[PDB]
Amino acid sequence: STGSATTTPIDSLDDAYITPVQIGTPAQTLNLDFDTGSSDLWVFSSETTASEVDGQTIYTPSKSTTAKLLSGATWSISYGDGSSSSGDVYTDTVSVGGLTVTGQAVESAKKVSSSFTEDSTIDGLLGLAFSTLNTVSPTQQKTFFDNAKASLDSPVFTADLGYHAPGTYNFGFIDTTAYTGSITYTAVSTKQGFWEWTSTGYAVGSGTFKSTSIDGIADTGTTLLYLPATVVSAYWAQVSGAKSSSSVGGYVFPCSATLPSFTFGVGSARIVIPGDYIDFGPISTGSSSCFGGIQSSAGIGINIFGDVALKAAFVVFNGATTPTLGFASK
Repeated sequence: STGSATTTPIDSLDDAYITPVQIGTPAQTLNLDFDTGSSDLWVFSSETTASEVDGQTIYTPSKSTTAKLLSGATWSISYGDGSSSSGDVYTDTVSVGGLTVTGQAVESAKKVSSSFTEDSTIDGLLGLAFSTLNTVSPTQQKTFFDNAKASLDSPVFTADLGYHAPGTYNFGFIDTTAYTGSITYTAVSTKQGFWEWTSTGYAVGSGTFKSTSIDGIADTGTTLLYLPATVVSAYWAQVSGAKSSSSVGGYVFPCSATLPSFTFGVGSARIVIPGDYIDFGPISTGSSSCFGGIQSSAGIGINIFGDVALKAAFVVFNGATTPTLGFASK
């Protein structure tokens, strides 16, 4: 089997991406944030604290003839960006772009933090990291991909995020028309439950490539690119007026700037992030100071190849016995 779903930026700056997901019988379609950095599929629901729902589409398991309460099971997750949610668990039928899993753990939110409530466009998350990170207790649950893998033509999914445009998540096959050149595959460590790999270095604009190992995770659920402070300082040094603002919480730059590109290495290959991909617009409405899309990972504890990086590539998440990652230009 295979699946193919369109993923769409939630706003004009690609602050995140939503992908429609069919849950239950009859189908309830929710727009979820596909997150290769976590491993819980959770949704706003009829169980969510009413004041914490503001515009989201909710899952109502009582209206699904295939929904079953997973007895005793609860979940609670906290994300690196400080957001959180928690609740109980159903199993139900979940389909993504034609690909159907029965008995998928659908984690129903009873509580969500304010950033979720305030995001009317995201109805939940669909985790695509390794199931070892799943928070369901006392019985850990499998991700959608883990459940689907055996049935897929090939045990893979691919992320093709667009810049200021829709893209695609494919399950079970590699669309050889969606990229240019070849896919370069690189080793993955699953020891932290992430799609963790080692970039072979970087370049700023038209500068020389710096060969240096950068360990990090491929994370569709993080918006920006988080790299070591040395790397990030080298990038923003090339933008006149750019500075790190502790009050804003990262590198800011004059909105009048033309940003240089940023290249990262995958083995001997090179993915080029265009400078425009690194502009996340004014820090506040009307400001001429713009927020940068490349930020320091210092104090996160891990480097994160988020959407800023991934959207410059066609990314293969190869879930074979020994997982790997593939990157192609597109």
